Amino acid sequence: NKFIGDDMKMTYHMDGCVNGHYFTVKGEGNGKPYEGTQTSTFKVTMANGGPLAFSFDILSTVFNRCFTAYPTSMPDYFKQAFPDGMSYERTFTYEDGGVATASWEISLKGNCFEHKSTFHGVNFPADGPVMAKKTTGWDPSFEKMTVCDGILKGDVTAFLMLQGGGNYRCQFHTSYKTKKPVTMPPNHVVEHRIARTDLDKGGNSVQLTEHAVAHIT
Amino acid sequence: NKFIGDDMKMTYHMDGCVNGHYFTVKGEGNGKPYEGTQTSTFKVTMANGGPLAFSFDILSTVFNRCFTAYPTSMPDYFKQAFPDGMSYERTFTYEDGGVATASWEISLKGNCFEHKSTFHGVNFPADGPVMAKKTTGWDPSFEKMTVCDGILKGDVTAFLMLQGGGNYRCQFHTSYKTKKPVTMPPNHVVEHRIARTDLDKGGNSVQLTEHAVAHIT
Amino acid sequence: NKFIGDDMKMTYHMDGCVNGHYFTVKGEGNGKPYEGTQTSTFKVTMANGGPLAFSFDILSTVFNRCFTAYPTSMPDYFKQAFPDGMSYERTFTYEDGGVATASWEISLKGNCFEHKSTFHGVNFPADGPVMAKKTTGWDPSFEKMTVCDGILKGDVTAFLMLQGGGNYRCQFHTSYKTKKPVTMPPNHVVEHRIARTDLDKGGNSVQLTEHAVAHIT
Amino acid sequence: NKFIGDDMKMTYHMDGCVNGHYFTVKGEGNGKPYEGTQTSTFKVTMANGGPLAFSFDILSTVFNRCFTAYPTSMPDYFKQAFPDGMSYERTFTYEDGGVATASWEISLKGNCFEHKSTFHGVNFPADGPVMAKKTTGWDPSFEKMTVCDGILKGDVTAFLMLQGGGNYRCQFHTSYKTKKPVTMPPNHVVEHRIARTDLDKGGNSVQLTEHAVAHIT
Repeated sequence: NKFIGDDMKMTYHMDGCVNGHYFTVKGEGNGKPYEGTQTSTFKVTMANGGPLAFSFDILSTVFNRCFTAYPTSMPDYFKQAFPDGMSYERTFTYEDGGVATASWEISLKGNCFEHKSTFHGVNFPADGPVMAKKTTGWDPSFEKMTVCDGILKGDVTAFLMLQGGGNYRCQFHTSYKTKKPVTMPPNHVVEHRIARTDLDKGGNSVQLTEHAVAHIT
Repeated sequence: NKFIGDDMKMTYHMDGCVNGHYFTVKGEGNGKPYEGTQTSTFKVTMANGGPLAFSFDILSTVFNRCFTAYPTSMPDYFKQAFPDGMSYERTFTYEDGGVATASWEISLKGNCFEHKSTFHGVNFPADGPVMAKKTTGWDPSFEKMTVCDGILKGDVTAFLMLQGGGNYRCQFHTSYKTKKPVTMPPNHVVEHRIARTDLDKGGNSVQLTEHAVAHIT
Repeated sequence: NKFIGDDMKMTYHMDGCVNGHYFTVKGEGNGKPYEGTQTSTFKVTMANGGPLAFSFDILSTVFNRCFTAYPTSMPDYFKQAFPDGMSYERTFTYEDGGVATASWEISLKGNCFEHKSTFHGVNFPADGPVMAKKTTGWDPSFEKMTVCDGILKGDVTAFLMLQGGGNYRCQFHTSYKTKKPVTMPPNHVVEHRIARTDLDKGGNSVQLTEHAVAHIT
Repeated sequence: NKFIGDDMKMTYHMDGCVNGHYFTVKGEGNGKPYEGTQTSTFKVTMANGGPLAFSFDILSTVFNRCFTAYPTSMPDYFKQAFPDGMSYERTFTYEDGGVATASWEISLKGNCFEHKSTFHGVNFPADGPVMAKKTTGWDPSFEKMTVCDGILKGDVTAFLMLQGGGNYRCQFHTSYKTKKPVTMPPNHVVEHRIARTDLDKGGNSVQLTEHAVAHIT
């Protein structure tokens, strides 16, 4: 895909609401699509000012499968989708009753990916790890990719690691949709590593890095 | 509660996104809080103009427990919450993988309830009853109300009725939060009846009526 | 149904396994089918002798919808099923990860119902309310009955009450199957009250009483 | 572990019930614990004689993590558990409402593993892929292993492949328990490949082969 280059840039805008707390997020990043790597910086602004009111890890995976190392031969559902574009829809089902839904659209112009997202979380326990900001990051995961009714689906039982060492389970279910039809891949898996680093005391300024590789299974 | 009168008015504003379709909804209604009844009219405006793109029934229950007939003696968690206000958070888990989260805030001034909500739905099958607008309304339900960690929770296995007569299951889980502490009720049940009537071909203009009664169990 | 009389007797046999603990249960009871009431006594024998190793409340609802007061006119799916017989299948999804599946068969001879069941529970936390025997009984419930693919289904979000006053959620999903076709009822609800009383220190000897009424909704 | 040799034998006995159909299974196999491979042959006998009444794939994963290639250094939770023994508990949550629970115990004598299991399935749609025997086998999976409350847990979103090419989702949740404490492993993943081959028309005689490797993640 001549449209996707070796080095790309990214810009992000998110509108969200978590447990009734409204916020917006702005971000910028750079990545190497073929290498499967990317790093970006974000700034969260709570509607009522103030420090980030919940764990940023619930938002991290919302902030682009084009950044996945695929074997050259294998149909790359994500890279093939550009320049037309793609949309994503993800359900996050947490083990303690919190649930979040997120949907986003990605467009491309030149070397720049514009990512516009909406995030909504509800029912997180007021003293749980999300609202109390007790998480440290996601454990490395293996997301199963399958085709269903013409679109690619991703499923993974993810684990958010906690400050003292324990874990908190979250089932992810995602629909990856292309604007135009592309050659479909066979079922496969995407291995991920994502790291979150707070840049300020409040957690409002944060950096994220993801490494992802696709494996023929 | 002198603040809640025999006849009240309502005004609504919703910002939402379903399967990537953005929309806003405006509405107005009237109700009898002590009788447990209310009727309102809504207008949905799709971001891209055009007929309503999905079943309005997924939004109906988002558009106020003050409209519940409670036995005079029983603590009325909802009526007691005013004038301070209340917030609601609901998870809708559909049997076909669609999930929606909704959160809203209700405030009161005089005889007027202002209801401001956010709705987000994802993963609904493109040919399922929601996206294909094949539903007719919710079957009468019995929502169990229980207290958990200081707030009232509502749980119900709801069924959306379909055009040909079949049913489509949806589990509802809701947190009912008050701005200030109120006397808590014992576990109980709220029986509901809700009717949706389209006023235009597109389904963009719709009327809703709900009847609800609380039963000591 | 001349086959179902005003006063009936019951006999029970259960083979089960919970968290690897094998056990069998024997029981006897009496009830008034038209009144919707019944009381029975059980004896649990653990494969390894010893006191009952888990909360009997997980088994209680397994130990007959013929004991439901139905309005004379309404199709009684359960009473109509005899003398041919019925089979039941129930999934219990607990909020802490424990899950139990149960299936049973009921036959009738004269005034006697023979109930033969199988129960299997797994993944209950070793220190949770089930394994630590911290429950007191089920809160009164409203089970929604719907027809799906030719059989009657029952759905309810049940709550097991705990020793200190809290609650523990369990979603029940049941298929009610008849040996021969019967006239189907419209969707409705069955209201229940079930009480468990230990007769010995170990909880191995226990009495259960259920009251159930069907409501046209 | 001197107790686990390069070549081992296996014998199996299962008592089960699926949608009210009782059956028993007997089996024998051979495997290479360190290589992560094993092959066994089974014979299912339905209580009422007759061909196997449901997809054998729901039982396959019930029929031993000692057969996993682990890097020599990494704590092998499963091999360390012998000679004392281990017990397993697994919840299978199918996307169409069917649910199965299974629990089993494995003991060792000499080169022989004895595996005794109980299987119970309910609520599978009468015309679904399980009851209609429309499955072909499990897609290759990546099971996440995490430690929780002192025992190892396995989680995976598995997919059962169907005769025409489609897929059927099943979430697996398993507790792996040792009879005595062992050194715990860090969170990791087990990659699996399992193949089922019918040896008779009815599917009552079947062979299974599994290859599994643990990856440090």
